[PDB]
Formats: sequence, structure tokens, C-alpha cells
Amino acid sequence: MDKSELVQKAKLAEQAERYDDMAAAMKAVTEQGHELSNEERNLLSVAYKNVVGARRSSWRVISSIEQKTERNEKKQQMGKEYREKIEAELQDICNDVLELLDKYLIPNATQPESKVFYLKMKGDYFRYLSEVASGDNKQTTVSNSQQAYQEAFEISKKEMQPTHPIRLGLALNFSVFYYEILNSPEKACSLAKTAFDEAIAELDTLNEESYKDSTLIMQLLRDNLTLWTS
Amino acid sequence: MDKSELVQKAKLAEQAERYDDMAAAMKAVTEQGHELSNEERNLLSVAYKNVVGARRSSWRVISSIEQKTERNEKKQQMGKEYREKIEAELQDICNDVLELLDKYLIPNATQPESKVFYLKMKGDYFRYLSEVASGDNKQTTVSNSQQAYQEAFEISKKEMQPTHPIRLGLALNFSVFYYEILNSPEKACSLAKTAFDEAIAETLNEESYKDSTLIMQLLRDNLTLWTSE
Repeated sequence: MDKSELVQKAKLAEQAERYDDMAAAMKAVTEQGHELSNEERNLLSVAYKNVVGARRSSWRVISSIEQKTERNEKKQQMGKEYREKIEAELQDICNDVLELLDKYLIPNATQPESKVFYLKMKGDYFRYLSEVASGDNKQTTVSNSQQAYQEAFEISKKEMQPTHPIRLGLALNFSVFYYEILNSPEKACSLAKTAFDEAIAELDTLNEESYKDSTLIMQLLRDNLTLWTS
Repeated sequence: MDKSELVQKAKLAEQAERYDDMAAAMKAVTEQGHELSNEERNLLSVAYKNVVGARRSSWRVISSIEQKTERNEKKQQMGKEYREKIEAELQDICNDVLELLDKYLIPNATQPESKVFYLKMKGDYFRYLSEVASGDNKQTTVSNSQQAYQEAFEISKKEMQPTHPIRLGLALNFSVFYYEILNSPEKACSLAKTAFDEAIAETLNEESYKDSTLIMQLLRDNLTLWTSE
């Protein structure tokens, strides 16, 4: 199809919670080789987030069951083989995304926020790979994850306002990397807390408590506006 | 794989919410041609319920969008084509299940409980077909659905107590068929109230107690909702 049609199909697939269709359409869009609009970027991101997240969840479930079954050898071997099938799917998905990032998305990014978004995405998908990697391969994927996050981080601190959602989402996912992949809870907390504090400080007339109060009331205003116009 | 390995795989896939895998495993078990245990019967039913339910949900969403599209012809045609793609998938799934029931499950049932469960499933999947059927297939699929439920009914009323969970679940799904497919609130409420009351008039174990009480609550909730209109 053409780009307009592929994007329409992705939106329909998203509504239908058919994330494989959504991912396929946005992959085709990307492979047409032009820089993605913000909307197209978000559709691609959401599609592959759901596709990969299903496998991450299934893998956690099967690993948990497999660790808590030390009574039967046959069932344990079955759980191992099923876990490995899910790991293979997860790796195919991650490699798909990383190829898209390396061949189209990162090289074609013109603005700094696009660059940060796609380098964060590379950090994310290398983190997903590292969750199921073993041996030296693990060391590699972990390292690559950190590197991508770090590159994104350096651009975001130089070129992006602390309140920009892409900078904040990067800080969120990088702190998660430190907590869950490097088992470094104090560094994770410091990254998340410094990013939060920088966003708070950029808001000229608010502190943390006043920010919380104000965002709650803003939500209530939006909710009332929704209710009253129906 | 052999039966025990396929069943273990189906249970693992259920835990992992990988229902395509679960359905493929239980389909292979069924095609081995041995009568299913109660557990295997429930695994098969749950797997295909989830597999077909995902498509029913997607179909509802895309049909809603397609008829809400005011003035964009390209988008409306794309929504139509996407709905038809989903319809084809749903029809493939239902035909798969109906073939399992016709070739293996129904003719191999040597207990009336199993036969009633499988004939109820036959009614269920012909109902799902009927929700998307076009032209002459509509009349056929609805008719097939009703006959299947009715055959299940004729066996159950003769062979099982009103409290039995399979008889109750048949009444639940058959009353839903009357309400939603035949738009017949009177026959739906009649069937559901009769099943509920005959149960109240009374013979179980713990698991069957649980199943029956849940189905009873579903019957009574349906009754309330339906008698509200």
C-alpha cells in the first residue's frame, strides 16, 4: 500500500488490539525510507511495545513456573523448551526493531528530540535482549543498551528542556535499566530523582507539593469539561 | 508429542496467555482420537474461547468504526476490508472447532455429560459464525446453532440433574442465543428462569458446587438485566 493507507491500517489495528498488524504496517512505512512524522513515530513505538511486551510477560511467567518446579524432570524440560521458544520470538522482535533503528530511523533523524527518541528506543530493545541473554552475549547487549541510553542522555541534557516528555521518558527508562539490569538501586534513584527535580525547577511558580496539587486540579478541570460536553 | 506432553504444553501456554499455542496443543490432543478427560475438555474449551473471542472483540471494534465513519470513503473502504479479513479469520477458527466436534468429540462421547458439553460447543461456534455470516449462510448457521443447543438440551434434561454444571452452562449459553441471536427476550428469560428455579429446587462436590453457583449467578444477572427491558 501507500504511506497514507499503511498509517490508516495501523490506526485501525491499534483500535482492534491487533498489534502484529499494526507493527507490520508501521515497519512498511519505515522501510519506505523517509523520516517519520511524530504521529508515525508514536504508532511504530506503541506497536512494537505491545508485540515485544507480550513476550516479556510470557517469559517472566514461564521462568517463574520453571524455577518453582523442581519435582518433575519431564515438566522441567518442557518448561525450558517453552521458555526458549518464547526467547527466540523475543529476539526476532528485538532484532527487527534494532535493524529498523540502525538502517532508517537513527540515520534519518534531523532534530535532536527525534535522535533522543530513537536512541532511547535502541537502549530499550537492547535491554529487552539482555533480559534473556546469557554468557558474553549478555555482556554485549547490556553494554550496548547503556551506550544508547547514554548517547540519548547527553543530547537530551544539551538540547531538550527538562520538562520535555521525551527527556523525561528517557530518564525513566534509563533509571529502570540501572535498577533492573545493573542492580544499582541508588544510581537508579538518583537518575530518576534528579530528572524529576529538574522538571519541577523548570516550572517557575511551583514546587513538588504545589505541582502535585495543581496537576490533580487540572485533571479535575479536564474531567469536568469532558463530562459537561456530553 | 504424546498426550501428556501436549497437555502440559497447553497448561503452560494458558499460564503464559499464549492461546494460539494452547489451542494448537489441544487440537493435536483431540486429533489423537481418544475421549478427553474433564480437564482436557476444559483446556480445549478455554483455549478456543480465547482465540475466537479476540476476533469477536476486534470485529466489534472495527464494525463500530466502519459505521461511524461519516465522510471519508477511503477510510470506510479500508475499514470494510479489515473487517472482512477479521471475519475470514473468525470463520477459519470456528470451522476448525466444528470439525473437531463433528469428527472426534461428539461421535466419541460415551457419557451424556461429555456429549452435552460438546453439543453446547457446537451451538456456540455456529452462533459465532452466524454473527458474521453473509447471505444464505446466515439462515443456515443460526439454524445449525439452534439444533445443536436443542440436541444438547434433549440429552441433558433426560440424563442430568438441574444442579449439574454442564446442564446449567447449556441453559446459560442457549438463553444467550435466544436473547442475542434470535432477539427473543421471552424465550431467553423463560429458559434462564426455568433452569435457575429447577436448580433452586435441587448433589454435588466442591469443584462442581463452585462451577454451578457461578453459573447460577450469571443466570440471575442475565435475568435482571433482561427483565429490565
